Amino acid sequence: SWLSKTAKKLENSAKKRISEGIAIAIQGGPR
Repeated sequence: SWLSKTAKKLENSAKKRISEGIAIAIQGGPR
């Protein structure tokens, strides 16, 4: 969707959260 085509770039920023969500976890940075 031309509407989701501009929002896709907004969700594309979440891809960093999924990649980190497993990374950080894999690092056990926190508790």
